[PDB]
Amino acid sequence: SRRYDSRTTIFSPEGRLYQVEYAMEAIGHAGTCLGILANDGVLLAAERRNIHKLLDEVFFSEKIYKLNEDMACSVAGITSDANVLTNELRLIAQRYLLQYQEPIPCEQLVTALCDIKQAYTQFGGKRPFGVSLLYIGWDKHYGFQLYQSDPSGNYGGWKATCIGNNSAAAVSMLKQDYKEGEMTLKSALALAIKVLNKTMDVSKLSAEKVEIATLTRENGKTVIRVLKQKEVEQLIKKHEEEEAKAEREK
Amino acid sequence: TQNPMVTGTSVLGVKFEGGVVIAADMLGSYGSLARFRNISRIMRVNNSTMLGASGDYADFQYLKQVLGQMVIDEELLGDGHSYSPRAIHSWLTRAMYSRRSKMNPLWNTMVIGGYADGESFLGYVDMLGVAYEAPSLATGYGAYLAQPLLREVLEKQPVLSQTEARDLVERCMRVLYYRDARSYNRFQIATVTEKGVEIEGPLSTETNWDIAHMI
Amino acid sequence: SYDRAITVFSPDGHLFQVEYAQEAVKKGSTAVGVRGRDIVVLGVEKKSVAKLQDERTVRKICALDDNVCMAFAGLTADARIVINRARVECQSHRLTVEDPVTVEYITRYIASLKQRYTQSNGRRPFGISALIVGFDFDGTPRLYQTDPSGTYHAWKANAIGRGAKSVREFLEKNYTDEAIETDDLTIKLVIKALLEVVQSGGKNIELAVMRRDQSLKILNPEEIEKYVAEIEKEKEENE
Amino acid sequence: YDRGVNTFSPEGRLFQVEYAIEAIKLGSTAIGIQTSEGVCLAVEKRITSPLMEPSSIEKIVEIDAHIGCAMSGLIADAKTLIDKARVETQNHWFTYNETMTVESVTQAVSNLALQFGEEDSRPFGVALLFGGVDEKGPQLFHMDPSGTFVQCDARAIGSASEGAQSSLQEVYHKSMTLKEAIKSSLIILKQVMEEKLNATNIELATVQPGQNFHMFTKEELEEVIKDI
Amino acid sequence: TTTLAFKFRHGVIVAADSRATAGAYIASQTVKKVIEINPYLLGTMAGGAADCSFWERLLARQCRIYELRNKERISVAAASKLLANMVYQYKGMGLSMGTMICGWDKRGPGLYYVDSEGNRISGATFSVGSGSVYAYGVMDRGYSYDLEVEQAYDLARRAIYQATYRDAYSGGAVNLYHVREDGWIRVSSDNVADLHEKYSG
Amino acid sequence: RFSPYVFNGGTILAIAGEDFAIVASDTRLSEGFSIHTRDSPKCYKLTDKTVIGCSGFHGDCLTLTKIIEARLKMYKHSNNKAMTTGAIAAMLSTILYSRRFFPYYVYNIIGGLDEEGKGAVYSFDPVGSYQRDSFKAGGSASAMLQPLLDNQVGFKNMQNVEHVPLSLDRAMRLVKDVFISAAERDVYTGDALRICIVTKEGIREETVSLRKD
Amino acid sequence: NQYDNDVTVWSPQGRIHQIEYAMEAVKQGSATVGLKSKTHAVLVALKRAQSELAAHQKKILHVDNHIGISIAGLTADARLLCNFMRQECLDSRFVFDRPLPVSRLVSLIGSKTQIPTQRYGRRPYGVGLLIAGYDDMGPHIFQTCPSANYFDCRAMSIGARSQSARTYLERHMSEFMECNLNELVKHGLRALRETLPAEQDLTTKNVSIGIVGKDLEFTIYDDDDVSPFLEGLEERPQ
Amino acid sequence: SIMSYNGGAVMAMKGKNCVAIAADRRFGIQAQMVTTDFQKIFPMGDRLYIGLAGLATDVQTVAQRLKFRLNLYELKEGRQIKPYTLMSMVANLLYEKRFGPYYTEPVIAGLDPKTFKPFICSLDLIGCPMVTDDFVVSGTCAEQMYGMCESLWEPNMDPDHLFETISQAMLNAVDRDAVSGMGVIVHIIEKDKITTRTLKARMD
Amino acid sequence: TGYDLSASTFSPDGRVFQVEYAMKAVENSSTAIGIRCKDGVVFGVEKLVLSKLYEEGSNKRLFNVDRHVGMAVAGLLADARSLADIAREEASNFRSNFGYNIPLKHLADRVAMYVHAYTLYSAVRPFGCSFMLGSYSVNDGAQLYMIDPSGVSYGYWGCAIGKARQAAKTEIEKLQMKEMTCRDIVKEVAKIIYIVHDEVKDKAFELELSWVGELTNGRHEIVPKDIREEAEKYAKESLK
Repeated sequence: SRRYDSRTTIFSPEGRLYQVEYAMEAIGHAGTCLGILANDGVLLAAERRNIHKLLDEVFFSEKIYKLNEDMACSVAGITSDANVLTNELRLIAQRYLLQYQEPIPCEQLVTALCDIKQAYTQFGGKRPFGVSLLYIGWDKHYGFQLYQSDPSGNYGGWKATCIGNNSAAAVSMLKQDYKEGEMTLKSALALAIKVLNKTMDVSKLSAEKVEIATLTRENGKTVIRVLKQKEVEQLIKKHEEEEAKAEREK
Repeated sequence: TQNPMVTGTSVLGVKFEGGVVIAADMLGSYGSLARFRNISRIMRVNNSTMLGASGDYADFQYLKQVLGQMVIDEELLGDGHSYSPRAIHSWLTRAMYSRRSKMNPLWNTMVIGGYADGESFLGYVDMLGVAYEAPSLATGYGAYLAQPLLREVLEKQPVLSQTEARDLVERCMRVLYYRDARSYNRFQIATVTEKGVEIEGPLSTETNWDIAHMI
Repeated sequence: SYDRAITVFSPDGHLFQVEYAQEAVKKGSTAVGVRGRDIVVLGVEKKSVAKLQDERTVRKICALDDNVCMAFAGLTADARIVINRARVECQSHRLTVEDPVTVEYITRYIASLKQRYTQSNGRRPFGISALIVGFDFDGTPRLYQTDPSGTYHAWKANAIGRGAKSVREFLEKNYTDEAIETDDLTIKLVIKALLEVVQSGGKNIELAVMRRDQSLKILNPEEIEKYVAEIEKEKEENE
Repeated sequence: YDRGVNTFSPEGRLFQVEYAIEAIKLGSTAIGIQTSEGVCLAVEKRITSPLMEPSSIEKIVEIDAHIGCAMSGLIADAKTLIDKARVETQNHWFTYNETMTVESVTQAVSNLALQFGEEDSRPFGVALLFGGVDEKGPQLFHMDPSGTFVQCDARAIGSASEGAQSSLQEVYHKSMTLKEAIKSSLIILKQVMEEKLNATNIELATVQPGQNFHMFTKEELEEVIKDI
Repeated sequence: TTTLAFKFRHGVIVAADSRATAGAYIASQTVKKVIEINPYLLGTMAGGAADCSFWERLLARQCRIYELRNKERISVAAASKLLANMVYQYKGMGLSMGTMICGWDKRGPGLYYVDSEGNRISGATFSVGSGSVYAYGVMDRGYSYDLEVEQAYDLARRAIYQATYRDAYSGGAVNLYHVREDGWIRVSSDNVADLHEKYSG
Repeated sequence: RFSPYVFNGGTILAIAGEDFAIVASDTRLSEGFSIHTRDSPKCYKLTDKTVIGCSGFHGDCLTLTKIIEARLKMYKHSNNKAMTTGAIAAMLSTILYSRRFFPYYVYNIIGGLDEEGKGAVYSFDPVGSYQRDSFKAGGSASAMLQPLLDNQVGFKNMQNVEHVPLSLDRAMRLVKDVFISAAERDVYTGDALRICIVTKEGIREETVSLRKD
Repeated sequence: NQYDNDVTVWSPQGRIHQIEYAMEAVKQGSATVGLKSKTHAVLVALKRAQSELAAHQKKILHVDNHIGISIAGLTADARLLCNFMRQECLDSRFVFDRPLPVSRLVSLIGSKTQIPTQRYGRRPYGVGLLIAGYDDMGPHIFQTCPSANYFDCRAMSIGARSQSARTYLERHMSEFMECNLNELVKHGLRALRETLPAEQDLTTKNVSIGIVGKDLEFTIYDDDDVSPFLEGLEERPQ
Repeated sequence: SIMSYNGGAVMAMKGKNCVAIAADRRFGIQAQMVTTDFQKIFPMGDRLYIGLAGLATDVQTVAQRLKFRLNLYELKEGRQIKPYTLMSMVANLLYEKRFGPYYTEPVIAGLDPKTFKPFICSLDLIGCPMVTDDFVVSGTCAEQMYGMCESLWEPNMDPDHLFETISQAMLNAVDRDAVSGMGVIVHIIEKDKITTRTLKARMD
Repeated sequence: TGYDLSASTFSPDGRVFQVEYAMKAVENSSTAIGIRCKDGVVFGVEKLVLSKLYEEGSNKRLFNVDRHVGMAVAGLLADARSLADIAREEASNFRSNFGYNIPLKHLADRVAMYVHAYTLYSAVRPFGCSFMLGSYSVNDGAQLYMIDPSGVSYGYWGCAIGKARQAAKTEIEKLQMKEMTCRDIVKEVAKIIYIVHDEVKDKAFELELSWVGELTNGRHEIVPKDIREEAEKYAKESLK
């Protein structure tokens, strides 16, 4: 019985631990999600993977999950492990609301989940979750926020982050084109279509290959809007009109 | 047991020179009704000890079951050891006290007779866990009626023969037939000696009714 | 219930999982702390900023009470659950014995939490070290540290993390009595110490002072720019 | 490749009980001497750094008013056994209204020392000395990671154990006094430690029949050093 | 049963009687109702004699474990708070306990009052028992913060004497302690029949 | 319905001396209006220097005695010496309190010698509070015996009477007389008087007859 | 060898090695010898020490007024069964109010120690109990083993270098059922001088004798009261 | 009794293509008011309300456990809840405390979301649902409210006359009750808008 | 290899070796035979005298389960009396629940399922014992069952377990047990265990016999001394 155990919890003699680094190796492939904010609003741009010609395209989204009444998350990695984490922090926000009668701040929802995710890396003799995921949202203490989780269990606030297959190619270009607090939610939409033009090897940016959802603050609404496939392609060609002018004039 | 349904009545017991004699009737009452008229209220434990009981009869069949197993499993060890009568008296005392402490008693009152290693043994066991030893015992209304007849012989004459004791029990069983509404004219006498345990059959008494012609 | 002995003895008497965890500490970022006679000063280095992230979510100096600060190194996932269990204990002390928690008491809670956790079934040990700094009642400033095996241990100056042997060898040739003369003079010891480490040329350092009556006070990168100017200016003229 | 934690040797002893005996050869050395006048009991500190505060570490710690202790090997898991010994003496005082003797403290700890397994996880890597004065006079005991305790007269425990035990059999006799048993132990510690002996590298504690457990400090300690 | 305690400039004075009854029958005349927790703490016995004897012996166990771990003595505020929490777990089950906790502390004198119901209050004067209301009347007249030592001895001694005179369940002898800086000191123990000849003339 | 208690009577008496301790009790077991036996003492020998008396509900007196005799063996197997008299009294206070919410209906008096060879008497309540006294009387006739020993032993309420300590000889006839007065007016006080005397050399016993109503 | 790691795994020959390795632990402890007459049961032990200033490790323990044992093996497992041993004697005395019979005690030990020899990750108890006591049938000498197989015997010896002690007992056991306590003991003392090197034997500080007797409660003799028994022995022939 | 410890009254009434709900405003303890703005009608999505009456603890407790289970329903599924489905949800919630029951009696009123059809029902304190077509009432002054609605209800009523009927039903029945009053709030919902009015009642 | 460590793994040809290894431990125990007569069952165990120091009557390989049921074992003795405890405990729960003495077709069924339950898991090992059960009833006659370490039970007119198993049951079928009463059987049980275990391997040995039937009034007990001395008088007539 101790001959069949795989010991998914112990250290390695070099100090690190192997089991989550293999999971953070699997988080490299299989998906692309990114977020950006500088002003009123925050967006999630995700790239669809299964683009086969026989699917129904239902459930209002594919990788976007509405968590609270005023925050949502984009996910990446093992999709079966993703569904269990989503409906786990979905009722953390409700048992907060049951206890305090107030919507949950966006930061301490992330810390609650990342303590559950950390415990599997630490005891129990258990496979960890191969899931990293973003967080957008709004609260009255700091406004629009943007977070990133890791399978190790540590989080962080950000302004622009991708966890794609060429995420390191995207982050090196995000910190070449930005402005702190002045990118409104049209330049951010224009910058989002430019970044995933690069990191997607499939060229020409088919409007069904991506998903974009925005979170804008209306007075007592905090409207989370998954924008439809009729206004994506006009935003695609708007990138395509200026790039022919910017190349030829240089 | 909260309420005793089918009950017994008084049980007698007295030592003599080399053995103990115990008698009790063969009736199980139910309130004021005599339903079961052929039950036996004396159990012969293995060879040198012997038990009778009063109180609730369904609880007596339970202890008849448990003590029956504690003797069977010992004798197939081949140890050369058996339980003395006071070892059973010590066991049965702990069984009463550990069960009233859970507020769920056994509605019984038991008399343990025994003859081991040349000497007689006679022990009392109460429902509440009160236990002692005496050269003569009686339960129920026998503590009021037959018990004074036992002590006045034993204080004037400390030791008794076997024939004197068996005569003296049958006089006390006659008294309980007259002055007790829960008695019955059919009893049995059990006796330990060095030879073993012997239980006699359904004996009967001889009553006198000559004062009924006195107006 | 996963019942398996993780930490076992070696054939020469070591605990391998304990000393493997001490190498996870040996590649976390450097944290340095000294104490003055009136104001303590501790400050991490190697902030490693990427200018696209929130600067407050990456902090490693946190407070357990008003009087007790805490810095750490190692892996940050196991750190912030030791902190959240220590915040509960130092709060439940106030429901008991009425005075606030002494700085020595809270390190015995952390080290005993960290030891018995290298003793249980099916648990790898923690991979962090700590610096607990506090000025207790009657105004006695002192500090401690915590080995991952769970040995609490007081100091006058210390440094953990990646590049801790060079900094500790730097402080022994540098910790005089007059180096803790002024409050602005003890800070010039720390900024000279972390500059003698992984580079951190005023852009990767974050000191945090405590003047024995306030809370923690992070100076923004303007006085650190002011201090690193004069720390080099004295080195500019003497040599 | 991997045995359990509960496996006998072909030679028959165990593995990890025998491994824990090797672990106490890395701790600091410690010397205790039983004398009819009282029990003296000393240790070194093994100061690593000049910046280290010296008094924060300790090896002598008391269990009761009349029982002291001394630890070696690992230190972090010694604090578990000390706390079990403190609670055990208070439960004995609570129910019997007297002081638990020095021997019956030790077997209360030694029954705890071998209880690891895979139900209800490793042996303790410490070694202890117990100095105390019960009603049979002054006593001195020494337990093991294996759970074996025996009364000694002059026991030396630590990394310099067998070097000190040879030099301790030649100076001890049954009619010592406490003033010279203290001086006899510091000569042995002066030979075996690395650094030079001063009032900070070591500490002592004695228990007498008259007074309670007393631990020396840096004022009354260095008179024995200068008059060594 | 009558106990009292009051603090003043020179420490705390504790006094009690010694009669323990059983219905109308008197069990004993020599019951020491001020038990000695430590060399630096004192506790009284009021209500259930066995319940005050147990839980304050159990407190003395707990304060000793605190001293070995922390290397200083416990405060008077912390000691009563431990006793208030242990008793609360048996609330409603029928414990009788009305003790008081006395002792010098780092903040000066300490005098707290702990009930079996969960009351934990501070104060300057207290009087607990069946004849406690007889003790309050004479004690409120002669109380001052600036009493002398020999004057405060006479106040607490005569105050018990008036309570045993009216109450039927109070009597025996008058025990008297004094909590000082270093620790408590036993003052005296006078019989009431000797005080009757003293206080008459 | 089923009441778990009954009163079996009994009366015990202990006197602490200068180098002795005398413990006496009657030998009658009886509940209700009847008599169970005329021979059932209460003198229980714990050690050679400690005798306990147990009066009250007899089913609890049988149980409590056997609990104590086990724990005296557990002390010796764990401490290599017998218990002293003061250690027994501190132990039994915890045993009685352990069933605080379903108590024993037992009155207990422990007599015996201390470490210095002096008498010691510890009297208990059914919950487990105690103190050390010179003489106590427990049981049914405790209201009759306690005022008499205040006059004779305590020398109370007397004037111009010298204070001589009680000898062994005076304490024997003082005990024998006070049960004869108690057997007249109490219906529970029995027939034989078992007197156990603890000295520095062992335990002597003596049985004195009474009236047998 | 892969068949030599856990108690569960059988060998291809049918011999579990983890039981056989616990037999090596009882061969490491010092020797002790038990024997009986018609009316007495005597067990004699041989103490060891580490240095000349440390005390000697005692081996003979008092279980009840009519039962005593002698240990060989690691002492922490011995106290784990001894506390079980005391507990099973006094609760039978609590319930039945009688001394528990010796042959019925050991059957509880054999059931107690057989359980960890069949589970997973459970060691056997390495201990070597020799048991001497009284039933109503007179004296009894029993031995146990870590294989949970107890033996009824009339004279045995276990510990390090015990085979030489058994050869002495086989050629003298015709005399044991007659003699009184005086030369019954110094028959057993002549067994312990057989199991020693040829220079030191019995210097009144390494030997302990226990007797349970037909009118005698079980009594342990240590290092001062041994001296009446230990005198009267001849010199070792050489 | 227990229901009369705080008082309360909730009425719902069905109209043509609309449904109105009304309740009182008093919060008090057995004789004594405390405040006159105690909420007893809670929103459960658009065009669907619930009214609670009974013990003032369980009014605030059940309305938070029910909101807890409702948000998890409308996020696990992609739609709003039907009016009939919520009736089965509340009846599950009360019946779990079969022997520890909440002392409240809910009243549910709302429009069906797809085909805009009204719906009213009421439940006892252990969850026996009863759907009607005219009116449901709950609270302490129940018998006064039956004399109003049996004499004033009409089958097909525009939202103007529906408001006038439920106002005169509440202002006269609550005025006859002692422990209910201090103001009446009236919600009247329909498929296009929603209307909340407060009536001028006796503060007596 | 590696297919024979746990009892939870089949071989690549489909058999469990941990059961077969535990069967091999039975052929180091000596010999226990038992045959049933016309009106009873007679057990027989030849018992090795290992050394002179042991006592006559030690460590009996022949148990007593119920008042009428007997057990004779061969294997690892610590596991033998462990099975004897649960079989003794199983017969107690039958009487306490169903009121009467347990029959043998049910008793050997309940024990063998308990033995079978340790050949399924990696957490436990199989038992190292084979044993026999025999009894007599007035409504059922005599019964004789036998249980291997795998958990398989059958009925027998006579069986044998130990080292020389085939060499013992060779001579059992020479007898005619269908008609003999259990008096002539006792001489014939002892004779066939004298021709086995030559004096080369063993120095001396001990006869141990058992006995049940209506001549014993249904109770199980040992033979008297005088009857087994007749069988030991019937010892040295097998040299012709």
